[PDB]
Amino acid sequence: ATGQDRVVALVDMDCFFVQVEQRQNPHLRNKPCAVVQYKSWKGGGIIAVSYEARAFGVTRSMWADDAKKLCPDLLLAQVRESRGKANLTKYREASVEVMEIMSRFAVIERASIDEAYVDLTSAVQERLQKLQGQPISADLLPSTYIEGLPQGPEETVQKEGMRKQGLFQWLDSLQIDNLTSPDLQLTVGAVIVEEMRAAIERETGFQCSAGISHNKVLAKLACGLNKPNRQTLVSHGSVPQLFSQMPIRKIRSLGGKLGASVIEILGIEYMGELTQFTESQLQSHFGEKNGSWLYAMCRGIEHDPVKPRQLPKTIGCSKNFPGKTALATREQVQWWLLQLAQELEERLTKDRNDNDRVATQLVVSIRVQGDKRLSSLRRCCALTRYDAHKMSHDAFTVIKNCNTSGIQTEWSPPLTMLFLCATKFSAS
DNA sequence: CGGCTCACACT
DNA sequence: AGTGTGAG
Ligand SMILES: Nc1ccn([C@H]2C[C@H](O)[C@@H](COP(=O)(O)NP(=O)(O)OP(=O)(O)O)O2)c(=O)n1
Ligand SMILES: [Mg+2]
Ligand SMILES: [Mg+2]
Repeated sequence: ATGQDRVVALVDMDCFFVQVEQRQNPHLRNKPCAVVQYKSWKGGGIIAVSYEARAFGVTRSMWADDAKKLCPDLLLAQVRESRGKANLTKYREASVEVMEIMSRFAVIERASIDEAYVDLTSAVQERLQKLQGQPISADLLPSTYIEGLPQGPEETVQKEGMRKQGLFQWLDSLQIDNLTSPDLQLTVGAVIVEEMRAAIERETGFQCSAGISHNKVLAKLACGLNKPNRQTLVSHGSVPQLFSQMPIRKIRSLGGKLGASVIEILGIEYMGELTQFTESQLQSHFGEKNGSWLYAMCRGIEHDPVKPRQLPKTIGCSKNFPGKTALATREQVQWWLLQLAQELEERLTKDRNDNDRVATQLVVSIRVQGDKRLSSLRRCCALTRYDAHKMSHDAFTVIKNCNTSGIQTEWSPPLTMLFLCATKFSAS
């Protein structure tokens, strides 16, 4: 079991929110640009950054005023604001454009607003059959990188030169006659991804990057290797060298506490080092599921299927009221619950029309001042009507007990966060 | 005051 | 049903 059974691709839009703004606002194109929200506080928080802007060191989770210091000419596009909160509708709609195009080629799993996993196994089989021993031209893979290539013995000075040489080595090595071979399958998968990315760009004007491999983790990792506007094929064989110097945190789901735990407990830095441990050893340290996943993953093997899901399982609205802005009155809490409910209602109504389904559960989450937990309390009630007033009213009923204060016209402790989430969808 | 938004494991 | 982790 070499985990070479599937052909999986992860496609991620390059600086997605920026591209959406750049398409709509042509003046932003091919310039250091960022997308920000909530301009009032420090010029707004940057949530997307063009590659021209990244050259100046501008990053996500950076204040616009600070970004300006690094990049004086940085152009900014503001996230739409509705009812006192950021509205992401344009980006969701832009996302739908991309997802629908991708869906034409194969079943997709919407991993995020700007990326999706594709299981191309079946599509590859069909493509392999359509061409009988047809040699795969380099022209079919104009933006493809083969990780780990070129290897061995002035063209390579340029990145395009390196890409070509690597591709040539790979293609020269490829034997068409073996329809079964995983490398061949990955290659054909890459050809389809080229087509998928060309279609996306032609039809949306959005550029994207892609990773092609035998699983989701490798595909996602591969995608990031040659961003932007490029796709990378990571073969099973490329894994040992790739993982040998690959920081553990870089593997998906290893970015947080578990990753640090793996590093600290095992005293290792790289993904490859995990191979020297028995599955039982890994299981003992990190649990049954994690241990087995780690044992297989460090060998480039993962079995997490590409879920056939294009739609979010939940629709959520929330707002932060940090520090001084915390809501300390009942009226204040009710008004904000209403604003969140109103946006939620609009999105829910659209969802029902577009997707033939209804949310049956309303989830309410709040944060009181002095908690470092993202959520202080979680509570749920039935969502029976797509009405903002009822939903906000119900949400308030569910969380009204949290209010310590006797006066009751005041709210204590003050709420630093309000969250409304529609869940438990059903067909209709 | 890196904000808003999802998915999912564990209990 | 609720809490926490991880991600984008
Ligand atoms: N913390 C984050 C991460 C992403 N996003 C949004 C903005 C991003 O443009 C979009 C996609 O996330 P992302 O793929 O990780 N980064 P982005 O697409 O902007 O650039 P790339 O590095 O992928 O090329 O989700 C966000 O709002 N908050
Ligand atoms: Mg992206
Ligand atoms: Mg992404």
